[PDB]
Amino acid sequence: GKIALQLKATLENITNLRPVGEDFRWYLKMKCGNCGEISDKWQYIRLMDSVALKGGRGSASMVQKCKLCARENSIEILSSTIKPYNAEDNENFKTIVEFECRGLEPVDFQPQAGFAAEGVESGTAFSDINLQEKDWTDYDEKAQESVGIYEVTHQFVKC
Ligand SMILES: [Zn+2]
Repeated sequence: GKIALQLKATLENITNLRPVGEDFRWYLKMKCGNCGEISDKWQYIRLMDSVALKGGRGSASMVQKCKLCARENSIEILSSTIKPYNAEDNENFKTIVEFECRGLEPVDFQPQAGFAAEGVESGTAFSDINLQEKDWTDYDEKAQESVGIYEVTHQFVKC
C-alpha cells in the first residue's frame, strides 16, 4: 500500500518549498495494520537509511517488529514522489511525498527542519527552514520584502 502526505500552508512571497537532502527527517507516528498499535514516540525516517527487504521486494527506509503483535512491518519514502509546495498551491492540500507501506501506515506528521524555499520573484534561496512551530518568517533583501509560511497543516490520503 501507498499513502500520500499532503501539506497546506499560507504562503507570503514564497515558492518551491520542499524537503531537501538524503538526511531530511520525516517525523511520523505509525500504526500497525495488524493490531492497531500506535507507538507513543515520534519516529523519524530518512532516505539515507535503506534496508534490503526479502524476496524481490526491494528496499525500505525503516523495518520494525511491532511491539504488541510482533509482525515485521516496514515503510519506504519514495524519492521520486517528493514534490515542492509552490505559490500556486497556496492554501490547498498538495501531496509532497508518498510512502510505500508494508503493514505500517503513517498516521501523524511533525514537520521540523531541512526544508528549503525561494523568494517568488527574487529567486533568493532560503535554506534549512524549520516548520516545527507551523509558522516561519524571514526577509528577502533582494526583493525588499518579507517572506513567510503560515498555518502549516497536513493530512494523509490513500494513493
Ligand atoms: Zn501490530
